[PDB]
Amino acid sequence: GKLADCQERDPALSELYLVEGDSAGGSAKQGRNRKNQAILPLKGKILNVEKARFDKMLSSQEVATLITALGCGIGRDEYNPDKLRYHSIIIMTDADVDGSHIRTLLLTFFYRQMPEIVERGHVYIAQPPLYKVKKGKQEQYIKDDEAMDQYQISIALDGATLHTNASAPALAGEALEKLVSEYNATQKMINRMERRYPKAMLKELIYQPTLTEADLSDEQTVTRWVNALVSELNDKEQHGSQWKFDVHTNAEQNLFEPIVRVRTHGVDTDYPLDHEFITGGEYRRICTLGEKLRGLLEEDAFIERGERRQPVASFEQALDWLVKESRRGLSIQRYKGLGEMNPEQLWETTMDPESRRMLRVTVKDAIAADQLFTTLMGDAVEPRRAFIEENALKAANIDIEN
Amino acid sequence: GKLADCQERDPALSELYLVEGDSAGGSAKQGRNRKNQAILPLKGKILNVEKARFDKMLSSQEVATLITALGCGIGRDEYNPDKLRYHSIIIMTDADVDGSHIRTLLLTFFYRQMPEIVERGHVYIAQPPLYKVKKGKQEQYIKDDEAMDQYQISIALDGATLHTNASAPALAGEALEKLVSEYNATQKMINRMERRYPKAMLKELIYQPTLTEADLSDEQTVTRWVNALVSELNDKEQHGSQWKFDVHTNAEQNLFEPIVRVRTHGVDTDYPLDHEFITGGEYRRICTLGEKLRGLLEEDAFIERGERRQPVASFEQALDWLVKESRRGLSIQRYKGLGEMNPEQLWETTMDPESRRMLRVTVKDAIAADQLFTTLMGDAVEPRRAFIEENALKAANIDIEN
Amino acid sequence: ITPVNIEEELKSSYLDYAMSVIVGRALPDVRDGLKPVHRRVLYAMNVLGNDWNKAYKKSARVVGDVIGKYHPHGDSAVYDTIVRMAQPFSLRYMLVDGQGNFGSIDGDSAAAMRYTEIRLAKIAHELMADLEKETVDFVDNYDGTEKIPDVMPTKIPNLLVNGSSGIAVGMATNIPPHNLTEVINGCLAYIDDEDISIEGLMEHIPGPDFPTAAIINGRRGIEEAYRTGRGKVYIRARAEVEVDAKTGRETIIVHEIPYQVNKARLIEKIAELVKEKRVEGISALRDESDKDGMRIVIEVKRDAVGEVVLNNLYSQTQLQVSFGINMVALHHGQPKIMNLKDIIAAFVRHRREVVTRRTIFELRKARDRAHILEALAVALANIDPIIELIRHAPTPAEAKTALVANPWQLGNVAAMLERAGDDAARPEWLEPEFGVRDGLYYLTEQQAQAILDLRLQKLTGLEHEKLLDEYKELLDQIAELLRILGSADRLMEVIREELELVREQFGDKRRTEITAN
Amino acid sequence: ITPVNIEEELKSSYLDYAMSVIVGRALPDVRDGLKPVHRRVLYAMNVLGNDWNKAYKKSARVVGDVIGKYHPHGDSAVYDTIVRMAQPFSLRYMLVDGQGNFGSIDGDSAAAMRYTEIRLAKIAHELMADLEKETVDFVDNYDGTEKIPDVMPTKIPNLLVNGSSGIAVGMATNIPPHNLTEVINGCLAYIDDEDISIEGLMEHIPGPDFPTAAIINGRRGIEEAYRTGRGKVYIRARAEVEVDAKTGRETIIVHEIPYQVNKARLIEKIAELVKEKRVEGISALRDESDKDGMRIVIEVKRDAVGEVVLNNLYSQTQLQVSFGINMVALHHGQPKIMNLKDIIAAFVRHRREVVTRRTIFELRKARDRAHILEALAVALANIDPIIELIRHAPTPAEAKTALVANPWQLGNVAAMLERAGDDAARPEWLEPEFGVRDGLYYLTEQQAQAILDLRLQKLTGLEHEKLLDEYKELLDQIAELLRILGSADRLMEVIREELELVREQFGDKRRTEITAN
DNA sequence: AAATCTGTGCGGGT
DNA sequence: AGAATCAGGCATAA
DNA sequence: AATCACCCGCACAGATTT
DNA sequence: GATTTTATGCCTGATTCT
Ligand SMILES: COc1c(NC(=O)c2ccc(NC(=O)c3ccc(NC(=O)[C@H](Cc4c[nH]nn4)NC(=O)c4ccc(NC(=O)c5ccc6cc(O)ccc6c5)cc4)cn3)c(OCCN)c2O)ccc(C(=O)O)c1O
Ligand SMILES: [Mg+2]
Ligand SMILES: [Mg+2]
Repeated sequence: GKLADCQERDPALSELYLVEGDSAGGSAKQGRNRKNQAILPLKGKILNVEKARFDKMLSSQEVATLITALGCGIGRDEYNPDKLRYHSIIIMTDADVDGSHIRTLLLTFFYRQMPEIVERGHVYIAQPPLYKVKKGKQEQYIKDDEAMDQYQISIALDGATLHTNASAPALAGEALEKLVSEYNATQKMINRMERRYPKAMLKELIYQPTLTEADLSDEQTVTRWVNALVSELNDKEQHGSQWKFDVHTNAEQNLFEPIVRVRTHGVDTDYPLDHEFITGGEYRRICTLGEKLRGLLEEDAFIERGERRQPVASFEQALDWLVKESRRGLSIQRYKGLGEMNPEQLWETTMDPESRRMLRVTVKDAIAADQLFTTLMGDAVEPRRAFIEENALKAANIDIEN
Repeated sequence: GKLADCQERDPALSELYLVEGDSAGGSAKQGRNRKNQAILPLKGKILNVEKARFDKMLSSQEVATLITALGCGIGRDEYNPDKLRYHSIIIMTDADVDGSHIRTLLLTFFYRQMPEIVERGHVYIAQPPLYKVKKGKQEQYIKDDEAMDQYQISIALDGATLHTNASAPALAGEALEKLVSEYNATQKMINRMERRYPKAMLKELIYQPTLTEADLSDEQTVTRWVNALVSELNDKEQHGSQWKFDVHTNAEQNLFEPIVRVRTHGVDTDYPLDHEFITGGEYRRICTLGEKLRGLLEEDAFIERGERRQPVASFEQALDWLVKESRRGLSIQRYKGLGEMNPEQLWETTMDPESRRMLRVTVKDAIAADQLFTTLMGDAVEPRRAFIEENALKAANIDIEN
Repeated sequence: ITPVNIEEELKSSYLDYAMSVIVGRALPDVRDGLKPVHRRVLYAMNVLGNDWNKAYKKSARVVGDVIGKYHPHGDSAVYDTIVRMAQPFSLRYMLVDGQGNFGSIDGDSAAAMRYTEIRLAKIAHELMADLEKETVDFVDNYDGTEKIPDVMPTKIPNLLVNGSSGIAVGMATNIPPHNLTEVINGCLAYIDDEDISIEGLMEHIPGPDFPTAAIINGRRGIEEAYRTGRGKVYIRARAEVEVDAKTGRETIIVHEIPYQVNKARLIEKIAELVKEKRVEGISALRDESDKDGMRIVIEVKRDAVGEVVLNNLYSQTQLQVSFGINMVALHHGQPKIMNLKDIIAAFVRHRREVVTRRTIFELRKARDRAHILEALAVALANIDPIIELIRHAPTPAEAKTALVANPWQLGNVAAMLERAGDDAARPEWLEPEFGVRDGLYYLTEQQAQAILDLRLQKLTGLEHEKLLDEYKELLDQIAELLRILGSADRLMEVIREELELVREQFGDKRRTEITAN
Repeated sequence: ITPVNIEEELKSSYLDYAMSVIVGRALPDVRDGLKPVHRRVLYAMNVLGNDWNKAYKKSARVVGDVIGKYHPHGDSAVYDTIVRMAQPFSLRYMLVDGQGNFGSIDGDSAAAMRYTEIRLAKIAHELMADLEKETVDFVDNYDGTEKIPDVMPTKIPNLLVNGSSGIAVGMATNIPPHNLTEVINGCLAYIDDEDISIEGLMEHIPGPDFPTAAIINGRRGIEEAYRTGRGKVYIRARAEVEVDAKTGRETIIVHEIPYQVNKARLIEKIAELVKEKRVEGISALRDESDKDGMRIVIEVKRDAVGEVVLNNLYSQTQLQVSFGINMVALHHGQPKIMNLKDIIAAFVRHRREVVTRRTIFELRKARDRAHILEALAVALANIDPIIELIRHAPTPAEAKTALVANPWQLGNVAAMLERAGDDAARPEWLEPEFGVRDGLYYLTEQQAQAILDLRLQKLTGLEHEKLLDEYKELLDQIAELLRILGSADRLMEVIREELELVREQFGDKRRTEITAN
């Protein structure tokens, strides 16, 4: 039944794998350690034992083969966890949403049918990589997008990068890296809140000074700030946008109601700013970063890149040029799935006992886990819909601003 | 198991079809009269019973299924043609060489294993079409290539085409049709003798005046004739070849022959127009056609196509222009196989009792048929090779050409 | 090795999968009513130049191109998606023109990829109209190597006319088809009065219109669905009872069946029911549909009445079906339950945006062309000094520098250059230094290069006049485009004209009959 | 229902099938040694621009293009044909460079079409050299829409180099590989002397040369095959006996195996033979072939003798095989049995034809270009009258008629034309009326049109000098081409130079060792 | 004799 | 002891 | 060359239990 | 993503008759 059993008959040093698909199963069979490892490919999605009746579980072929392979019994008055084979169990599914779904199905099966196996800690999860980077001599694998971004940033600032501001200063490493990291963090904070405001306004307000509410007044001071902002926004346009502004008062503070129009005859009629926004911490950190980010460049300025020099303004394009220089001799490959990887890659990346990485599954609380399983994997649609709605993007819009 | 039975139970009004391929069988099963028609798809090529043994004939799957479907016995002391199901059998294979090979294999099986079935006349052959032509409103199916040529000729001369010689005559159909048919026949005759003469030499002779061998004798006009022929050949030569002439008076009638140097950089010894060529009827019909194809076109001439006009100066140019105009709003579909046809087309073409067309297979001589089967399908290579060589291109040299 | 709790892994994985499926596979977009797979297939077929008046292509070519380039999923699903759009009995207005064995109403099968051919339909070119004029946005593919549209610049109300059906995690969508003329009339009525109520819209749109031309039995579910977005209707077949006198025989002839029903299953179910004696009065059953229409014949016994058995069949078998209308769609990347007015408003706003972007692009192109023609016309009026300067120069670069160095007098062509409305035909990116100065012209680098590319053929009179004619035409076009961008009323006139043209081109007649109980 | 005789149907059907298989499926062409499927695959890969220094493409795309355009047959046959050309252990000189898993010598099988990629090899571009200069004839494809070459203008002796194998109706063909340098030396020797006998040729071509580097045993069969065209040879494996003293026990090491032999089947057959006590003195068997090379180890019993068991292995096992040489090929569309000299002569004649046609095409192009260059120079000589005449032209046609119907003064350019006299550069199709007559040039219609399409940019000095340089070099090119066409020894010199260049570029060493019994 | 329970199929995915 | 007969292997096609 | 056995949600006959 | 045995001719080895 597609099972390539191992030779080690002692059930204290064996391993078992549950590979997704047929090509990946064949590659694993080619690249395995023949001594104490076994391969059990799964062709497609398996039954959901939470919903299905007990009769159909025995009729299903996949779960029947899995139960036979494990060696333990099934059902009350027959289960016996002592008689176990393959003390180590690894999932090793793909790195996309369907792989996660299959993983959840397998976890539900194991937790509902064999609580003792999960409690004792015999179930593990593998972690194959996603990207492969090659740079002539330096080549390696990178997992997840965040690590790829970190690697790209590190390679961009791998030596050199002496920012000549006026005559000859030198941040020299740590200061520049800290500034870039803070700028990236603020960029991410801006992107997550991108829905509620335009990108241009948030990108431009950082350069502007603080609101200066201390000297604010109903006339001759409230208008100047908004007029300066609208002037600095209007002179940077490429899509036929237009910015207009107005202010109002409510006997406590003078609030702003800026408006913008682009490729539409309609108008939002308000992008209000009042005490609530300035009191928030997001604008505080924006101004904190903007304090360092000012017009520090003099008439002469450049970056002492490796055998290169690009004297220009608009440091964003300077960073883009640095990235282009970094990516000049870099090649990237993005694996589509486990089928792409040849047996040697699978052996050295996930199945090697001395260089693999895995995760152990354990249970913290029993009642909470049971309630979660009943809520998600049950056959009551309304609780599942409510749970998905509650953890939707509305709850993701965290206003901690830190 | 790969057999769609018919509901009719009387074994004198049913039929059986032996379709080639699985997709063709699937298409045919939908578009058929379910009452009294059955289908039996064939996946590929089938066993050759002439070379195989009886045990292997019983062992094979396709022939066993066919024997069970027919219902009669197999081998001596079991065969009984009276207990026959499906009193009509139709082959209906594809329209290419592989279809012909499978047809020959099926005929060999039927004749060798069931002589009475073939003798009594229970075997038929179907004739599916090849081309489908639509011209906006009209639509029709055309079999093979010759019918396509006839259809093209008819469409080209379909209305208008009132050829104007000097001011406004009108050939008006039949004369033009006869001239076109004679020209096509002469071209067909010329195209099949490319080995014995160059094409250009044969083409050039039709427009020149008749040699008039009766009154030539020894007037020494052959020199001017061959010189004019060579000059005309070299006037419009556009491939780098050159021509020369040689003459002699070994007999009372002076003889001449050309020498041609062609792109191969080797010069042929000669292409002598001996007594056979001048005395042959081929030259007589060429001269007869050339008599009608002299310089009939005047200084100004044109072709009167429907709501169109274009000056012309040669018969070939006029024919080409007419053919090009005829292909304006014409749509042609070519069937690569039976799998390209939807069920409605198959029904209306090959399976409709009141519009289909078939051929009945019959035996004329027994000993001749047996000798032919033994020679062609037997396991003696040398007689088959000798037979193929005898009917090869050496026997294709037919001197009639009519 | 590092421990991880089961609850966190389960929560993260299942939420990720659900969020991917909700906005990735099932629900359609309200503006154009297409799922991602349909949009990718249509864009791939459009890039290949597989027009509606050209030769066919094999299905394997298109499926392989789609899988390799844009859509990284299985091939069977993509081929089934392509096959469904070419069936006359699945979509009210087909979007693909097919050739081969694509199946029949019996739901038998369809031929494999290597035995069929396809191309775009004539109506589909309306969905992708003005795609090259920067009318919509583009997004990267699954690996940052290609660009795919974010939404098509549709001109047909695709969602209403073709309907929708989809299953997701936690929700589902089901919307029936409609007729094009009624929807266009409703849209025009909405444009004429923006505060229109549901009744005014339903005066033009009585109800759905299925491809198979069944009978709708009821009038309350349609109103409930159009008012709240959820409802239920009953679709009934078409049948009648006829008497031929003689021996008082009665036979039932069935012509039209409901929507999404397999005929063979219905026939075999009726046969099974009469075999088990669950239905009394049925003697014989036959099917006689052949190339002209659908006919099912049922002969009843002489000791029974046709009406009772007909009503029993309606109550028991699949001759009457229930359709549940439930309108769910993506508004701004979030599922939402909508009604008729919301969909109409969304379509109108989409049209306004598309027309505005198209107008801006056309204005930019016209200004650039007018700018080039100004320099060409100025150069053509000073031929002798220009050719003398070119001849004396040793290199083209030196000639270009010499041309750009000094100004050029306007000459006799100053009448039309100064007749323009100041900056009507002046590109924005051009600096104020260049252009028509006080009595003299200053050339740019690209203008000089265009002058150097002029051929000797242009010195003829007709070629001299054609440039002036084109210049005046471009000035008129620029004025018209500026006037369109000016007010907010001309835009509605353009939209109404386009809608009326579409209605006149692709209109058709009604099929389904709506009747009371 | 027209009756038909069984005999005529059988005869016509079988004759048609046999002729089609003989002349269209199995046997190769003597001039280039490629079956029709190979030629079609190479042409399809060349038209797509899948060169040897570009990115790869998937196998499915190429296979689909070949099937759709040129080859109306299935996919498995085409894919297997493509796969077999990329295996280093099948062809002596590979024609396709493949990336993926194309099998291995152990007995594995290649992956599916969807998982592999291919492109052309460097040597393949030699087969299709000078294909665009009208060197070979083109024929219609099956549907009468496209054109396919009748034969490639090859530059490599592919038939002898790569061999062939095929089964037809009534006959079969089987030819082994050879070494490139030996074949080129034989061709050069034949060119030097056309009366060379087989004894002279065999000094330069000792015998076959397989990819796997086996041993060839005996020498009479090779001579008989090359003299008459039919023969037999014996291929023996390479093995040796090694003893490391100490225990004094020997082992048999096998490094190489014959041509077309599976390693796994050989090993399992040996295991089955030694299991049943059919071969005595064999204790253990092992395989250690990996990365570095091939090694098979056989440990014999202590009291046995290695030589006796080694000799028995050749008699019984598959370490020695018999190869039957049988040369059959198409000469002029008919099968024929060949020998070495006939193949060499056919290749030489093909090369002569190709070079002659190429030279004719080049001469025509050179004359045609020189005509227009003369026209442009004469026009530039008199620029001011030309522009003055053009300025008074109502339309281009009137200007062209004015230019055509008038003589022109040569001016200072006539001296250059003194080198072009004697009708050296005049096109053959040109009439004697045009051209220089009495020191005054005469223009034609096309020359006038070329003058009218002249840009101002070419009025500078450097652009004027470039035309003179181009004309001067074109005169020398025309003279060289005429001299090449004027004699027969120059053709052989060119052919010898090409052969020597090919030998230097693609030459390599020998692998197989030939020994006597 | 009212109320729970068990199956089938529509259209894009392993 | 030696003729006779039966299979499997190679490369493009259903 | 079309077919295999599971996930997701909604509405509906005929089959089991109170 | 992977799924059957046939034709055609020249060599061999294993096996069967007189
Ligand atoms: C020959 O045709 C031609 C052409 N040709 C073409 O133009 C052509 C061109 C291109 C391609 N293709 C490709 O380039 C490509 C590229 C990439 C891929 N993908 C992959 O590699 C990846 C790997 C991977 C990722 N992760 N792990 N592995 N696969 C997958 O993600 C993947 C997807 C799905 C599945 N399983 C299922 O869904 C499935 C189902 C049922 C189940 C049932 C069960 O019970 C259980 C399970 C089941 C599972 C498993 C894995 C694939 N193809 C092509 O191939 C076929 C296109 N259809 C072409 O034919 C043209 C003209 C003609 C003519 O006649 O003119 C013609 O004849
Ligand atoms: Mg995946
Ligand atoms: Mg065929």
